[PDB]
Amino acid sequence: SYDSSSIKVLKGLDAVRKRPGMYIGDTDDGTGLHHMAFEVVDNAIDEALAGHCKDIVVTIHADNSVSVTDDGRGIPTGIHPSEGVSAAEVIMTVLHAGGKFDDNSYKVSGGLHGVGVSVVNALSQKLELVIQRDGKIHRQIYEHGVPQAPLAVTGDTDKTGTMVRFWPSKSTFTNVTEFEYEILAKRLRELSFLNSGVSIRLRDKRDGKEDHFHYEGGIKAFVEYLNKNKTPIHPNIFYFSTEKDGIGVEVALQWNDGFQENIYCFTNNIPQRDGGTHLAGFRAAMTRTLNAYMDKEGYSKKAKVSATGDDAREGLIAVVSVKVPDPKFSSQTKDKLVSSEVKSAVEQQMNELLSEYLLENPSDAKIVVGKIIDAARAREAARRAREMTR
Amino acid sequence: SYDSSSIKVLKGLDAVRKRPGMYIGDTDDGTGLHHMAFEVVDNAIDEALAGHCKDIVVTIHADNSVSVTDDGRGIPTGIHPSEGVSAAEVIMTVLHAGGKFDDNSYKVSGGLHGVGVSVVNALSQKLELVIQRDGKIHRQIYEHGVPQAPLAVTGDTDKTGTMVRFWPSKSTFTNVTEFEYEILAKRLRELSFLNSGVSIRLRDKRDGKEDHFHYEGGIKAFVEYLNKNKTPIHPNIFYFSTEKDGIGVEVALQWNDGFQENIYCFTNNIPQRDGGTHLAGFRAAMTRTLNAYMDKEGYSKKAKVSATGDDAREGLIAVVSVKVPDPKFSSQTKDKLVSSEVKSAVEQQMNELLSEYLLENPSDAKIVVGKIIDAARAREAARRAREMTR
Ligand SMILES: Nc1ncnc2c1ncn2[C@@H]1O[C@H](COP(=O)(O)OP(=O)(O)OP(=O)(O)O)[C@@H](O)[C@H]1O
Ligand SMILES: Nc1ncnc2c1ncn2[C@@H]1O[C@H](COP(=O)(O)OP(=O)(O)OP(=O)(O)O)[C@@H](O)[C@H]1O
Ligand SMILES: [Cl-]
Ligand SMILES: [Cl-]
Repeated sequence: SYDSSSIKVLKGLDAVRKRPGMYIGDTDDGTGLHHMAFEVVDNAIDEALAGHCKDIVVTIHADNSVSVTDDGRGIPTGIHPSEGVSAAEVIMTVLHAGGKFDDNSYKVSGGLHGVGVSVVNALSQKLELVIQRDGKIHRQIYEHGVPQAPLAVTGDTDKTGTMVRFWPSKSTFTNVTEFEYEILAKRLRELSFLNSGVSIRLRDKRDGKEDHFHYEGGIKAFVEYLNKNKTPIHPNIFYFSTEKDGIGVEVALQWNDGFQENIYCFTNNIPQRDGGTHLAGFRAAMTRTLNAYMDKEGYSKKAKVSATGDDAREGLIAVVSVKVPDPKFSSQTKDKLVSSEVKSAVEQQMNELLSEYLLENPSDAKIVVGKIIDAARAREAARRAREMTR
Repeated sequence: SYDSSSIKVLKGLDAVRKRPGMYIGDTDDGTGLHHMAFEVVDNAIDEALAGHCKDIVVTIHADNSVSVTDDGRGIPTGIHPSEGVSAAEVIMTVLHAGGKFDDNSYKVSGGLHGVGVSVVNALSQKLELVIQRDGKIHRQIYEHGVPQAPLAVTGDTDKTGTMVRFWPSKSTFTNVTEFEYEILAKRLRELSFLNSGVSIRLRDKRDGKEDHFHYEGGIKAFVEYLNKNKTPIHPNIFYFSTEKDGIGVEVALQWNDGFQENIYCFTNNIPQRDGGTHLAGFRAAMTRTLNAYMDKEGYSKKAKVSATGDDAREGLIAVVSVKVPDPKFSSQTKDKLVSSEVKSAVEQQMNELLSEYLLENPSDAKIVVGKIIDAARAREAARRAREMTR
């Protein structure tokens, strides 16, 4: 019964169709379905990070396919010297294949696994690829990840870029099978905030809805946008952008009247829903700096006796965006940043620049200290009241 | 600059060494390092789920290597008809290779990707494999995932099983590089609770510390163990074990005096730290059943006016353990169960059996209702007290 013949080797993209949970995620609640679009978008954003793409158009078609057009360099079209087919076909049909295993093509990229669009292809009943590169238009069609013919020159062009349109496999995706405008818009808005000078257009051909994301203000405007329907309690958004020992750190924050903590973390524009070394550095610095400031200004009595890290973060909105040549995550999902050097990179910058901010904006600083004290008092009233019910 | 020659294909286990975050996880905080041991253990547990292994020995050696010995069937030793080397070498050296892509060798298995021990091998500067199978002892040594010679017969035996000892690569693992007794013990204890009749031994050859996990009581004893140092508020642990439409559902729960909710979810013995369809079914049923009971017993006035799902779960300890022929997760980490059929499987069983439990144990039922009401009152006192500080 259990012998050498029980041992099965999945080849090509078969492994992706066998276990889509491993590659695209939840194939049932819609998160995976939208992640098919995000893999293609993230590849275009990487062209932008590299300085080669200023213009991205995402289109929800009336047949529930999605296309992503960029004006970046184009997916390489040349025959791959080892694989014997176009570099484009290698990218589409081979796991762990791409230009983000070194710093030669992208200095900084959210991509690192070499599986993103090979996974989109595998789980798409159809993919259309159109490449503008080296004065030529290249076209290729895939069905369930199988190329219908070699990548072929169809025209001349003086432009560069990539168009991928994919029809998600109805065999793979279940329950939530239709693209939701607002799920795509949330991520493209945030990418606009993170990539000033990149025009991102979202077009819905089902109902003619259109958006053009080209936000003024970067992550400063991002924090203003996030605090819109909260009541910001101080007018000076804390902001900085630094680069040291090859690490980009960009931070913006502002407190509001509410009781939530919302710190949005990013590595090469990829969100970390479970934080990591950038959040850990941000937190250490915020605590050290606020505690140092409160001690120096004599306000420490409450902070010294009770006020803690948690109560600093009550009503906090912040964006922490880092640029890392070779990031490490805790998993394939890239939801937690592991790169240990990023923690001191964020921590030393925040320590210096948040200290300066509090000296340069004493009105803001007194309001934030007020906020910290009020959050401690509420926390202690609540603990006391739970005890009294017993 | 950016052309077909920029496109690199990682072959064999190179992809695992290039991006260990994708395969083993955090290579810096120790979680990944311990996960190397858990991949090998989980493979032995799968032999147990299949009915073929009653005995597992995990050993921390004084050189910081780890071995896992099972008395299961043995890794197949026969030449693989396609790959041309031993099935064992295929398992060790090929991603997406194994016997858990169908229900022929394991009816139910935590394994499903075919990468677990191929990843351990890749990130081990040395791995020793010893297989007892078909009356023969088979031995093979790997260095950095490269076999030093073909799997070779070295002896006769009337026994079956697998021994893997691995020396983690000092190039891959950083900061936390030493195995922690207690991290391994926590998981082997829980596996003992989940697998009655499987003897699990943990041996530390650094200090001679030994444990033998062969717990009496299954997940009932698991819940008793978890409530030890809390104050259980009712003596009748709710418990059931069912099998319907090919899904095993096993639940045990008991309330304590504390304010935490702790629901430990498992699929084929793999933990879901982020829950999924089993937790969602458990929650729906618990809410429907408690609400139905409170309404019928007339206690509903508080529950109807205020008491909510959250306050049911305050002071709750529970274990939800499901057995699923072909599970689907939201990611490679297997931390969230996606299989949608599991939600109604857990929900219908809990609805019926928790209803019966509350009718059959009216003293417990009145205490749990008391608990639910008290948690609402504390929640409302706390909200009120936060408002009054403003
Ligand atoms: N829009 C694009 N323009 C140019 N090159 C692209 C584009 N999309 C993909 N590529 C190339 O194809 C390669 C493979 O992309 P794929 O998404 O499969 O993996 P990756 O982006 O390298 O990593 P990840 O799996 O983390 O996304 C990229 O590394 C890049 O070299
Ligand atoms: N201790 C063992 N005894 C018997 N067969 C084993 C043992 N360990 C591994 N195998 C075999 O080797 C195969 C490959 O194991 P591996 O851990 O690489 O992947 P998997 O267990 O199939 O899935 P996953 O990647 O989710 O762990 C298993 O499917 C099984 O057939
Ligand atoms: Cl065999
Ligand atoms: Cl090229």
